Amino acid sequence: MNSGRANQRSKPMTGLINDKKEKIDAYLPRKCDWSNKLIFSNDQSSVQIAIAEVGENGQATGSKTNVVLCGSVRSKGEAHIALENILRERGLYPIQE
Amino acid sequence: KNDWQPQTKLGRLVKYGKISSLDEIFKYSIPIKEPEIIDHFYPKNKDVQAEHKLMEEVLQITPVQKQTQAGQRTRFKGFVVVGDSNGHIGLGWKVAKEVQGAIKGAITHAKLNMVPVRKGYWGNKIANAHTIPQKITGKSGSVRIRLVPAPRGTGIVAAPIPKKVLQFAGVQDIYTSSQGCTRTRGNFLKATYYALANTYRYLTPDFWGKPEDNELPFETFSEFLHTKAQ
Amino acid sequence: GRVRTKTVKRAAKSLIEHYYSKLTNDFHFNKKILSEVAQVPSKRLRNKIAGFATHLMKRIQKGPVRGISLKVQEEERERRLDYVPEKSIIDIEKVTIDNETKEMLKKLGYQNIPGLVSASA
Amino acid sequence: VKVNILAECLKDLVNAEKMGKKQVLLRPVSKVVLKFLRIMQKNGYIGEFEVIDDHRSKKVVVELIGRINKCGVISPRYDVPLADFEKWTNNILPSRQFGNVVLTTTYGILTHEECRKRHTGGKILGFFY
Amino acid sequence: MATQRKQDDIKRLLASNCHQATINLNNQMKRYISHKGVNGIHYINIEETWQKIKLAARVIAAVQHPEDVMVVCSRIYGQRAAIKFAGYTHCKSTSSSRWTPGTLTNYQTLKYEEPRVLIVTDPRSDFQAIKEASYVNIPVIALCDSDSPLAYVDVVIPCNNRSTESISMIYWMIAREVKILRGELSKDEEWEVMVDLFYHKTLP
Amino acid sequence: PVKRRNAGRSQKNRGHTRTVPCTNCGRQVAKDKAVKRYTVRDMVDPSSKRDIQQKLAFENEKQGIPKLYVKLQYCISCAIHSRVVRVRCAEDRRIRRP
RNA sequence: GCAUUUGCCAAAGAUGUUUUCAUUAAUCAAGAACGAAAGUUAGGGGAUCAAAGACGAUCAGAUACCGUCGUAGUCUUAACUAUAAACUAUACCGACUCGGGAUCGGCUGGAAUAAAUGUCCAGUCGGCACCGUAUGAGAAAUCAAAGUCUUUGGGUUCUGGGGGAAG
RNA sequence: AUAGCGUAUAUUAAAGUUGUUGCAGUUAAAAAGCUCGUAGUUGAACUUCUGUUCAGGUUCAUUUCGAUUCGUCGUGUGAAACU
Ligand SMILES: [Mg+2]
Ligand SMILES: [Mg+2]
Ligand SMILES: [Mg+2]
Ligand SMILES: [Mg+2]
Ligand SMILES: [Mg+2]
Ligand SMILES: [Mg+2]
Ligand SMILES: [Mg+2]
Ligand SMILES: [Mg+2]
Ligand SMILES: [Mg+2]
Ligand SMILES: [Mg+2]
Ligand SMILES: [Mg+2]
Ligand SMILES: [Mg+2]
Ligand SMILES: [Mg+2]
Ligand SMILES: [Mg+2]
Ligand SMILES: [Zn+2]
Repeated sequence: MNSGRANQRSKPMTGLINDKKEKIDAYLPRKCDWSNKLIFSNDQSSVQIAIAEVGENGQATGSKTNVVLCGSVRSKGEAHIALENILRERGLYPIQE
Repeated sequence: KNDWQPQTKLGRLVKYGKISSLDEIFKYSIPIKEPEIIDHFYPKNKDVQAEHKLMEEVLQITPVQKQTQAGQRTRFKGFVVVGDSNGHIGLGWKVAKEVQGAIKGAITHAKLNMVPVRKGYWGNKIANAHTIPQKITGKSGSVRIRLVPAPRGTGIVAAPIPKKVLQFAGVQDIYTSSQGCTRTRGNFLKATYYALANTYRYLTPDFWGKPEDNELPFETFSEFLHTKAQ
Repeated sequence: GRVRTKTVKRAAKSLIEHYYSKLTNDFHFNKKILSEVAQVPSKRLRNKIAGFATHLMKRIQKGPVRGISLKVQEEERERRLDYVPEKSIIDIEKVTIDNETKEMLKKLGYQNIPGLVSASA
Repeated sequence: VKVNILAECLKDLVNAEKMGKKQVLLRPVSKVVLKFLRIMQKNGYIGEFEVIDDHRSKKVVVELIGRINKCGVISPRYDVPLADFEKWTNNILPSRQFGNVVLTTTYGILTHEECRKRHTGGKILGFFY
Repeated sequence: MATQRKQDDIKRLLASNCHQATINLNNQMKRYISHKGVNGIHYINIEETWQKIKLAARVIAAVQHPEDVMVVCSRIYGQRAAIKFAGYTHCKSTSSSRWTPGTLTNYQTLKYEEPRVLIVTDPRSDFQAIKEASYVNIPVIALCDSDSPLAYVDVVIPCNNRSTESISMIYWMIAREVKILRGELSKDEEWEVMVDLFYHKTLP
Repeated sequence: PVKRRNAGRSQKNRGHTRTVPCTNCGRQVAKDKAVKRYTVRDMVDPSSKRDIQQKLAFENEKQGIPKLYVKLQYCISCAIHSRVVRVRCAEDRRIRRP
């Protein structure tokens, strides 16, 4: 049910904003795309995959898509199924001739 | 030989003034492998006026023994806490033969163990992050510290031990609830530190939305990483 | 208790490593080489290195030599004699499928294309 | 046996977000379980959800966003005068920023906060943050 | 039946008996498997193989520098292939059988390295490697059979990592495709390097 | 603390198991616990059989001397001391049939 | 706590149910039913082993660890005794959450032989148990629960509060 | 510490060391040997849901309007929910 999914990524992520509508959080952390957990400041086993964009002729385009996969999900041997799905979502895993 | 010879791709990027923003390093979770990596960000120009003043402090120095064939072999373990009362903290302990060496060792063990202590507000979000956004907890074998938000002024209600670690974080106001065994000072500091660290770990709503897609600083500076190494 | 110090072994290893071509199956000749080839302080130690280095020479007259690398000399002339094919052992033209294989293919829908299946009694 | 299925359903769900489940099936369900659910949903904790018609007492399936940190009930559902509020707000909630202590009123079921609006509240039900 | 490109890919894939795996199904690999053999053998669905090889390729493509991709292998079978693959793709790999624990953790190894993407031939054989991959935030792509710690592995290329026939050909297909995307070849055009090179040869 | 999971024995369901006397000390030991190794013993030593085969008599179905059947039951206490089962190291304690 | 055969006597789980009944239920002070041994009362029975005892030996000492014998018991009927490292030293009912095969009982599909109260393949309820593993727990040993507890609250019973004197 | 400062005793906090909040109970003290069972404690799910429109404020948002200043009001939309 795409339902809830589309809506959480919906708007931009912005940390602790004060009355003066200022951002304060020293930095805005990466968030695991398949789980929506926070990627640590020292999360050893969490990785950011870089996949490349192709252009209807077998050639490669100077354009890449990234996938953040938190630690645990990568540890439960999810990644392969996790990724293969974040790619369905961003319309890509199914690779037509 | 006060020459910084990078040994990482990070120690590299940093020594050559790139990504110059410590937190930018944390965002990407770039394993702090070198000790100078931190020395870079904090300038030893000592203009004795900014809180960003990195602070190295020792806390515990203990004699540790192994018994052996008519010989009590004594060594020392020490804990150093590193921090800018501005929002970064690092705990470090090292064991060594001669004391001075443990200290300089722990000074470094403490640096690689640098963590971002997220601050926050309790109520009227006025102007400066006095507390922590939520309550967090430090675990260490059998130690339990609880960091809890507070009012302004009600500054750090903790033991002399955590208190010290807290100040070095930049946390100005928080109540603390401690559970079970504290003489184990090592475990105590580790808990405060761990707690303070778990500040970013806590997924609150005022995050929630979706991150600003970015590129790993490696795939960005790729070209460079092959210049001086060539 | 005739065993070799690590140093004695390293020397023989690295000597053979650099001069294989030149090295003989005769100790005396080799000992002379080893001495003209490097810095061996002890005259005695020199021999040990050669005596053993010579030993390795006869163990390479076999080929299985853990720890040693004879690049240009042998290792590489090895590649030069093993890269001449004619028709990929794989026939993209005609290919074969068995029961199971075809079973998976009929599910995939690729059941039948330019590859023929063969039945067996 | 079973009791306060709101609790049955609730933890089953927490165990979900905590394990990282993609969605959850709650077995024994009731009006309460559902109201609480649409209150979490309305506040944006859980995603879309479907109620299957178990000809006995429905089964619900809730989609899991990934923002639920914890959502439990409270043992006997004590009574709570509006005056008894801060006690519980400082007690249950991890901050003065995620105020979600669901209560039962005569005015139905409201958020820890809504009860101050309507100005009544009453018995505690559960919490989520 | 997409263009002949796909047609042939499967011909060769099918050729190297890649769909044939051990009689042990790691539940994790559940999806990637196809028909469970009568004789007891397990068959992988080929679409997944092909399909995944494409991703594997596309992610290696993502790399800015070619040496930032590390091809690892222990088996004698992929030892041959991997070396060639590393060659045509211009990526780093080592022949030394042993992994040398610390290669990615410890910055003082003689073989120290810090690749941005990792490719292992077996999640078992090179389990040590993947184990370290876990410490440096480096993602992995691997040839996984019916039985293999699908843990700490992001890109799966379900196949028979047993017979070099299988292994090498998958490596080949990847590079041949890697070349295409890179622009070292043209989509259609044929590769003039037989899969044979990658075959593990056993001279006398 | 605890040393074993089975504490040496295999009583897994029931509360009580028959007791048996030790092949060597005579001591009473619970069946499940006590060591066992029912062996196929041979009547005469090696080179000693051949001597009895030639001076043998009765038919020769090639079935030789009946082999002795020894049902062995040791209690821990002496089982050990009797070279049977040597104190094994830490993780090897869970190894079954080496 | 329970293992020779066979025959009766009332009982039990699990599985199977498009059968009824429809809260009847969870746990529990009081209050009861049980509870190896050893032990007790009054009769049986008395083969073996054997507390006490009688002897040999061993020891500096041995009424102890070995050896020779032997009474009570050990067996039984009818009474009485209730404790035991009565141990998984881990209260019962309930819901959840990792992987995996192998088991015991029942069921459902299927295949070969064959047409077997058999075998195998595949499911699946329910029952001992094991293997691997946890960004879950712990003081640790270790725990798939000893987990879902500072992010501290499903229901209920019992128990502890430095040690020794002391059960 | 300072016109104050020691000491003795009871008592509060430290005592999540008597604990409803908030403990412990394999091995550190602690599950009863085991079952039955009235008091007590604890108990599954259903019964107007919902929609449309009007109105009063409330908030919040604002590629926005009128006023005032050292920080508020009025107006419009959308929205939610209240009523
Ligand atoms: Mg304390
Ligand atoms: Mg017993
Ligand atoms: Mg019998
Ligand atoms: Mg009685
Ligand atoms: Mg009598
Ligand atoms: Mg004497
Ligand atoms: Mg006798
Ligand atoms: Mg049948
Ligand atoms: Mg079966
Ligand atoms: Mg505990
Ligand atoms: Mg731990
Ligand atoms: Mg286990
Ligand atoms: Mg508790
Ligand atoms: Mg005083
Ligand atoms: Zn014995």
